[PDB]
Amino acid sequence: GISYSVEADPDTTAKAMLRERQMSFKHSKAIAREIKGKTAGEAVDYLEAVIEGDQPVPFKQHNSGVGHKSKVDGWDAGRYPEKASKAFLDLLENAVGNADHQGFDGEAMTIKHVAAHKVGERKPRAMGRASAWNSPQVDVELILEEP
Amino acid sequence: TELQARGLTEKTPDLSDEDARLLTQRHRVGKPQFNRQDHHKKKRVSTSWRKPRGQLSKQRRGIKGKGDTVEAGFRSPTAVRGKHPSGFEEVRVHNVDDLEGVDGDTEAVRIASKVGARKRERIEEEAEDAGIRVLNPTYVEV
Amino acid sequence: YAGLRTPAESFGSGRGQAHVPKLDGRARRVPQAVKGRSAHPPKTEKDRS
Amino acid sequence: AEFDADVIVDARDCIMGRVASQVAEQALDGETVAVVNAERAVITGREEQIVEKYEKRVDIGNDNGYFYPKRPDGIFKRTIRGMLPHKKQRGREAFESVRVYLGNPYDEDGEVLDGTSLDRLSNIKFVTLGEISETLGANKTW
RNA sequence: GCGCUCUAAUUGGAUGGAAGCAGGGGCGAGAGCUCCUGUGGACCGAUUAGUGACGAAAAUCCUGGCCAUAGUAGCAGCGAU
RNA sequence: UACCCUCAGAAGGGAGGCGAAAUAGAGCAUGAAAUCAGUUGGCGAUCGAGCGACAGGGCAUACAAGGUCCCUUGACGAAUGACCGAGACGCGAGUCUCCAGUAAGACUCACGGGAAGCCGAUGUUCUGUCGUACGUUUUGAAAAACGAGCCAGGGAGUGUGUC
Ligand SMILES: [Cl-]
Ligand SMILES: [Cl-]
Ligand SMILES: [Cl-]
Ligand SMILES: [Cl-]
Ligand SMILES: [Cl-]
Ligand SMILES: [Cl-]
Ligand SMILES: [Cl-]
Ligand SMILES: [Cl-]
Ligand SMILES: [Mg+2]
Ligand SMILES: [Mg+2]
Ligand SMILES: [Mg+2]
Ligand SMILES: [Mg+2]
Ligand SMILES: [Mg+2]
Ligand SMILES: [Mg+2]
Ligand SMILES: [Mg+2]
Ligand SMILES: [Mg+2]
Ligand SMILES: [Mg+2]
Ligand SMILES: [Mg+2]
Ligand SMILES: [Mg+2]
Ligand code: NA
Ligand code: NA
Ligand code: NA
Ligand code: NA
Ligand code: NA
Ligand code: NA
Ligand code: NA
Ligand code: NA
Ligand code: NA
Ligand code: NA
Ligand code: NA
Ligand code: NA
Ligand code: NA
Ligand code: NA
Repeated sequence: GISYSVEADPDTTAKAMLRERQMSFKHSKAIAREIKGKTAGEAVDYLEAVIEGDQPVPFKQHNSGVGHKSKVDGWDAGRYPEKASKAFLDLLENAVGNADHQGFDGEAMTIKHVAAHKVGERKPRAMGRASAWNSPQVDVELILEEP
Repeated sequence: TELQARGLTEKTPDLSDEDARLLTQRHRVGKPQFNRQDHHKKKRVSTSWRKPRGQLSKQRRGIKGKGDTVEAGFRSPTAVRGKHPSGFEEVRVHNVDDLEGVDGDTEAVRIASKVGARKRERIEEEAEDAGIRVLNPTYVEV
Repeated sequence: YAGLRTPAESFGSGRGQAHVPKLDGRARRVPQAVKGRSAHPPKTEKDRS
Repeated sequence: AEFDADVIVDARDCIMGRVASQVAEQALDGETVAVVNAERAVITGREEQIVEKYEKRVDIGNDNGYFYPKRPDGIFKRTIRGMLPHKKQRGREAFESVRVYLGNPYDEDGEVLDGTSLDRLSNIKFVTLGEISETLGANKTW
């Protein structure tokens, strides 16, 4: 798995990671790209609205065949990745959880860094069968920073 | 307070006017990269030089613009060939013993990288006392 | 017989594959194949005196 | 409007080609040039044929395109573009700093370059850009 | 003439940090040689004389890994909607 | 890898503990390339395609392992080599003699003055010149002849006998 690619300062920053999540890696790149710079709280409201379908996530790189969404600004194509989104909410719930347990204002913290990384190969178990297709396996780092 | 290299890092050799003109020539003219043909087109192909053998090779045929082919007319002047840019002739040094016979005006010294900090210190100083310069000196705080 | 212990055979032309002897889908015997014989190896019959 | 023309050339009764050749030369030296009275510029030869050459250039084309000007405004400018490397940076710059105008939109009269004037007294076989354009089907606005 | 493996003789380096790797400096027309910083954490050379399963961009080459293809095709068609 | 927080949770994550080292944390020594995410430098939504070589500009650069470089003047100065002016020809473009092998002339150096992203070098990009891969087949290959998606590793004159 990954390790934090960026360097933070414990006194003014929180951390959070997701490991081997089986979900579209392409959707993650988008979401990350999309929620970076936002506030932990703004991100949550955003992601939930996406899971809803009221807000579309701009697909700028992996957009072949994707139909245009009117709510996308400066761009045209986008979708509502609810699986990948539900997983980012977990990363956030965790990042904001660690936040407060350190006397921080999680919801108001800034997403200084968030990035997805394809990790591949789940790895069979003892008493367990094998991986069917090649579902992508994602890792994702998140660094919350005081405003 | 600041870092300062040990030794005579400013020392310069003394070269006969001719050798100085010649050294100056080499530095002026220089030479072509002489990299392998098309190395920049295919990653698997390394930059290292191999004579172009293709019967139709544009380089092998000397098409202008396809790179200079390695040939003797490209050699450096006898006098300065191998000389460090400073003008010094180098001597590969592994231990204090190796410092014997080295002329501090004619040659500078390069301590094999494999030599450790302990054995370096010995060499570095003894070398200076012999009037020899060390091209790769230890940088200490003074 | 290192590398030669196999009945591997090349399918020949027709499937867009180099004519390389294969068995169970893996290439074998020939020198350029991983696990294939060694073209010009060391020899016992050589006089090293 | 408003073109800080460094030079203003009057095309009236002047050989289009020859003018265009000099305007190109100067523009390639910065010389911001403006050409005046292109409607009155002239090209020698037998009218009937001249027209054909131009009429053909209008028919020529397809999906990709071949935009050929019918106004004397354009005719002249394209003629000039033809004498410059308008695809290269410096070429597009020179061309860009050259404009043809119908009549004269300036105050100062235009100047006539050397060897570009046709002597109407000793020349009966020639044509006016305007006449060509009127033929090409252009809308006379001059 | 350059480079690789291992043997020998002669002679050196390394936990005060070897080999390898990444980035960078110098030399050689060049094969290549060498140095600096980081990594690494235990081995590594030089000269001479030898040894050889000794040098790859190619063979619809072999084996493994990976990218684009693509968040695309398929997950509808069947008298059992 | 105890304890604590989070989580539906023996998951995972945060905090933390061990050790010289956890980027030695379980298919765990080192950890290349292809390649992926994030990001820094250069380019960039009016413009042209063997992707470069050699020249020369922009912009960018911690130290180290390179230390040069710019301008004034002056010295030296191969081949080449004048302007102006004086006289003399040519219908004319222009030429001849003289001034003169003079002034000039690449490289190199000396004095004085200057540069520290500053010189080299490196990354990217701009301009000029040249330029339709590579290998093979072929009289002729950029070929609408044949081979390869990319990278790493593997991959082809060897032994005996005799001459
Ligand atoms: Cl993917
Ligand atoms: Cl030689
Ligand atoms: Cl058209
Ligand atoms: Cl052009
Ligand atoms: Cl006439
Ligand atoms: Cl040689
Ligand atoms: Cl010289
Ligand atoms: Cl041979
Ligand atoms: Mg579609
Ligand atoms: Mg390459
Ligand atoms: Mg084998
Ligand atoms: Mg010896
Ligand atoms: Mg070959
Ligand atoms: Mg393959
Ligand atoms: Mg498609
Ligand atoms: Mg029914
Ligand atoms: Mg490891
Ligand atoms: Mg034929
Ligand atoms: Mg190999
Ligand atoms: Na895209
Ligand atoms: Na919009
Ligand atoms: Na829009
Ligand atoms: Na067998
Ligand atoms: Na194949
Ligand atoms: Na034997
Ligand atoms: Na004409
Ligand atoms: Na037309
Ligand atoms: Na540059
Ligand atoms: Na062939
Ligand atoms: Na070819
Ligand atoms: Na062809
Ligand atoms: Na494939
Ligand atoms: Na071999």
